[PDB]
Amino acid sequence: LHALLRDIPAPDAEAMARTQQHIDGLLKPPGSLGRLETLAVQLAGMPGLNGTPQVGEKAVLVMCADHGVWDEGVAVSPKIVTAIQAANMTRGTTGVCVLAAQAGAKVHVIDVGIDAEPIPGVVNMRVARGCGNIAVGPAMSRLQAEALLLEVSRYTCDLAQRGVTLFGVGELGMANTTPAAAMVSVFTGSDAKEVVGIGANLPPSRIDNKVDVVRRAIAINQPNPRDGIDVLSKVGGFDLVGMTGVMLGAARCGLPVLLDGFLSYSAALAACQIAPAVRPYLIPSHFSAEKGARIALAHLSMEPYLHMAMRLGEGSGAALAMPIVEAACAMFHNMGELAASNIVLP
Amino acid sequence: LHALLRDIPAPDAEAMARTQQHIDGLLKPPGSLGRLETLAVQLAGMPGLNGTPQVGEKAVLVMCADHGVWDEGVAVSPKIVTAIQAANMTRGTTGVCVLAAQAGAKVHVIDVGIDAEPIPGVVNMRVARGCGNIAVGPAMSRLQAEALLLEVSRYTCDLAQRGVTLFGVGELGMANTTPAAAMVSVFTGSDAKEVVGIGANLPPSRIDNKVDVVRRAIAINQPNPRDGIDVLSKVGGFDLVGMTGVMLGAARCGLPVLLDGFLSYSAALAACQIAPAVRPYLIPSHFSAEKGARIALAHLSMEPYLHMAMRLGEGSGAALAMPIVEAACAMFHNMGELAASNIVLP
Ligand SMILES: Cc1ccc2c(c1)ncn2[C@H]1O[C@H](COP(=O)(O)O)[C@@H](O)[C@H]1O
Ligand SMILES: Cc1ccc2c(c1)ncn2[C@H]1O[C@H](COP(=O)(O)O)[C@@H](O)[C@H]1O
Ligand SMILES: O=C(O)c1cccnc1
Ligand SMILES: O=C(O)c1cccnc1
Repeated sequence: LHALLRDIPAPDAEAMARTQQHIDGLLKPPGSLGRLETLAVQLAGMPGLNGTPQVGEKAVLVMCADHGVWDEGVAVSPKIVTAIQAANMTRGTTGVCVLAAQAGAKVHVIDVGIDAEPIPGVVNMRVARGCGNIAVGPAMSRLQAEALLLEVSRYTCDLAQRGVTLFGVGELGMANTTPAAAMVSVFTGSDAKEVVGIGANLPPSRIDNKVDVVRRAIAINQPNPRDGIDVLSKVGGFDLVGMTGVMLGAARCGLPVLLDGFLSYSAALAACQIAPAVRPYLIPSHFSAEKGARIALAHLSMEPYLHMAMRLGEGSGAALAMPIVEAACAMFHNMGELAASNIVLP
Repeated sequence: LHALLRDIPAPDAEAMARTQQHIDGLLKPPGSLGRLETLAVQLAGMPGLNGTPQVGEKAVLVMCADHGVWDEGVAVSPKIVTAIQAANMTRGTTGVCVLAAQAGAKVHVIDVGIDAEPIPGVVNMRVARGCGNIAVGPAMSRLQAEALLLEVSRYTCDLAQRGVTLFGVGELGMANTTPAAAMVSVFTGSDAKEVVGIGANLPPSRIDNKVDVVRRAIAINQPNPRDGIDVLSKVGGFDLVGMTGVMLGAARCGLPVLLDGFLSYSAALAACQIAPAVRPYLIPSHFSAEKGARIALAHLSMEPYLHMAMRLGEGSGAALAMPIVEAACAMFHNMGELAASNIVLP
């Protein structure tokens, strides 16, 4: 793991410079394609991309797990929904599934800790049958967190070996917006009230309770904000850890990762805390409708491309943004050049 | 024309109600897909869509024309660029071309008034060799504006006959951000300084001049804000008129139109002024980096989905948003249902 972290490559400034120059020469006023140009340059700097903005195969990794904190009354979805939805993931009837197929991405469902019998067709990496209830103690042990980071990290990079060049992250886990808010609070130093949202339709009345649980989780565990692994283990969840692991793996592999929503922002904060070298590989997708979204994004210094008021999770926003990434590549490779038309601008 | 306007269909509330109910029953927390759900409902209300969110063939209509106001020093691109770029449109090397191909849309290049010899391969609807210089008089005659609206309107609806279900609008015309700012100022009652931008890289120093030209155009022509046709004819351009005409045609045809950037917002304001019934058919794409974008969008009461800091025009933003529209359809038609999984939420 320390190895893993040590070996994350820096971005290739040389490739980026060449990309910039090429973009500037395209059939358009310079800088006119805005963020699409910036994105293209970003991709070019990623070592696993072979010095150019390109997209081969696409995959969305969905990390599923249950949380003990569900017992605190923080979620209206029945616990079993995690197991059910996970199975549905295998049938392609879920939101991410439909969106991924639309983008031509393949969905990978990974069980990192669902509290139910194993689901056939789902990749098994189960840590335990749900994590500990963060309201009264830690979600898991440091060892447990580290091992999972390791395992997921490797799975991720292994996919790269098989042609995958673009990843998307997602999750599934009733009550998961609770540990997510906890992490956000800790990493950003914001008060719980500021970052706790309605998650999956939590009734406005039930909010106060959710805010109390978060505070309690923090007070009780005393997570160290300067130690991402500490935070994940104490007030996180298996799903959140899995997401952070995809991020670490893609970065080590020198490949891009599309973030999703609120849950993903949490994981991103952790990953960047653990390894700042991870940052350059991350790509925002959409602006989650979760209350704590703005605070979380500010801390990540990210401005998502999509404003859809989405709040489903599963990696749905990530799938939705994939065509944007492909568009930046298309721009890069298929547009004509000013010079060739004898067009001269100032 | 009055006929045309008279016959624009109202949206089908019945279809919309059925769509809403269907969406609510999908495998997800209700309302969780946010704007994607709203979009799907919007599409269902469009009569040419056959009571369901669906996308068949896609087309982007690009209206090209030159402007006399170019002579006022408001644009850094050489005048000939319009003619050149238009030809390039026929070769698929332009920004819209590349993006449209990515979305599987076909680009239609229409010459409504380029000041050059006719370009083979380009649809000919030329009004004149460039419009009048709005700084000293009107761009064209009312008759001229009306006829063009008519002609474009018809072309648009005719495409519908051939399978097109989704349109995108775009333009090409050096100096066009000038008449656009003029229209915006007039329709919204905002001062010129507030809505005049750098267009295609106009140097910050040269701005004042551009602001003066706009004021002059207005003072001199005295366009009537309550009369969209009056405004278009006086301080608009052939390209802007063409765009408004696509909007009127698609609406009459009961089909959706994706807006583009700043130029398109101008045209949208005019169309909505001319016929409010047009509104429900319009769909924002991206948030243009042009200074007057915010004011224009507010008046249209629209919140674009994409924040890409784009400012190229040509219908590039429109092409970029097409996959979003298709995504809403996919959601609608391919997701599974809560009931079927025995999932019960509150
Ligand atoms: C039927 C259903 C319900 C929720 C779902 C879902 C499908 N897909 C994602 N989520 C989202 O809701 C949960 C987080 O919200 P809270 O913390 O309020 O539970 C996670 O499962 C998240 O993926
Ligand atoms: C090479 C080139 C230049 C401009 C272009 C373009 C390609 N494609 C679109 N535009 C954009 O720039 C023009 C409006 O900006 P202004 O009012 O400053 O001229 C229009 O042609 C608009 O389509
Ligand atoms: O932003 C998300 O991804 C999200 C928000 C609420 C509930 N589930 C997921
Ligand atoms: O927003 C646009 O479409 C735009 C802005 C500047 C120059 N051309 C087009």
